[PDB]
Amino acid sequence: KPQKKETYMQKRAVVVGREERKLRDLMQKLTTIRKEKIAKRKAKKEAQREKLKKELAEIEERRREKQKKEKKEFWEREGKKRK
RNA sequence: CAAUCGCGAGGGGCUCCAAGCGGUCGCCGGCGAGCACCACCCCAGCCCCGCGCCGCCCCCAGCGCACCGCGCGCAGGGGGGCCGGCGCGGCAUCUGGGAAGACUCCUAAGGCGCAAGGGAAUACCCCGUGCGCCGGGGGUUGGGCUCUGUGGGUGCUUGGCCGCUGGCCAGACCUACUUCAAAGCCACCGGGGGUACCUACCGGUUGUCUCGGUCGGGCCUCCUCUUGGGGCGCCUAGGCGGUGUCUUCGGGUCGCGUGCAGCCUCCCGUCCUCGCCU
RNA sequence: GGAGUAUGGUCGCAUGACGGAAGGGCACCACCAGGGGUGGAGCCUGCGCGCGCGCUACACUGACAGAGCCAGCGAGUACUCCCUUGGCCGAGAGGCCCGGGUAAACUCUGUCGUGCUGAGGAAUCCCUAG
RNA sequence: AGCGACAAUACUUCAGAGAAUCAUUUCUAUAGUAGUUGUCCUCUCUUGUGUUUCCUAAAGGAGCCACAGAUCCCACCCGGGUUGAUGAACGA
Repeated sequence: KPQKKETYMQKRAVVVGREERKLRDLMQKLTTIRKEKIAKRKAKKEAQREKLKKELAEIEERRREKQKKEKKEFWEREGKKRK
């Protein structure tokens, strides 16, 4: 729950001035630009990953057609030459 | 309360009425409290007294208005009546407030504080967890929690020990004596499966050499694990804490300009939302 | 080459039946006790002017006015009833501002006093503890 | 409709090579390869295992009476204390 009563440890603290205030503000603004930065970079690595697995799926379809044509022509060959 | 007595607003011609209000004698009336209406101090107020300002009224004291007049609009000198208010200073008392004595008052048998938790009339307030502080009650030359030890008890009471019909609790003696091995049965390994070697059992074979067989076992194999399960993590919608901008308004501020208009760096709060923390 | 499994064309074929008695059991399509409808008026969906069914209206249980006091289901960046006389900002299209059309109940306490301000024929139908 | 063919057209399915190591309480068939020893002294990291304990975090007490001991706490008193007790992050 949110606390509506300012406790003593909140009524006790040190109000901090301009130098450390601006060190806090600069440090926050850097951290937000880092978070949006890595959100972009991993969005684009995810997209390129999806293209990679897509075309790997198509090339394994063609590998399956090599399997079926090769085994079918085989059992033509020995399938005829056993009789 | 009971007997009694007085005055007299207010109204009407020394008299009349009355709202009211008091006194005296009895109270085999009842209630309440007794230093203290005091001590110490502070803040005011009533009154009386001091000294100086104003507020007002004075008298002399000059221009314009009527050169057929007073007085008037006003500039203000110096003193006066020193009249009252106000200001300041005491003021033996009286009045009120606060403080106040530790017998007193100290809100009650309970209260207070700090820190957390929950709810709001969201400035205030309210309710009952952890730490403390006092109090009431009770209270025999100390008390209390906790832990540990020993003895008895938690089933009806007949001795300690031995080579026990006897002996010993200080022990003693130590090694004999012998005619005749044995009756059988039974005897817990998880399931399926393999069988070369060992073993078991069955049937043998020659002369103690081998062979064949069998719901046993040794040995081997694959199940007797991988769960309608639990724990600990990861991930994450989100919440909270710390915290930072953005909008909006109100203040505050360094400074510039013309110190108008404004510009203008910085600070605080509100509104508003978004954000970030190994 | 085999095996299937499909797909689409081509061809041939023509021991019974019916009752009666008496005895059991059950029923708001029965008796019994009651309660509720619908059917009088109006609006109406439906079904075939008619039959209904839902809803509205009609008083003692009134009307007015205060005070008090109670629910449970309900959460998709979702939800607004109209259509406008005007005016703003509008070169133009729109957005604006101003006018027109968490309960009922219940409790308790006080003011008026039946005052077109009248509860529905025959019938047939339903209903037995939250 | 229903069977039979009677051919076509699709789909699906019907092999597995090479090399090495492992294993027979020596030797998996290979001589093309560590590894025939009861070493001495320390330190560090690390897998398990027993017991005891605490937490996650509760639960249940083989229970009674007597006597005794101990740590701790409170009370009293003593000692040092506003000529400074206690708390409390150091520049010479």
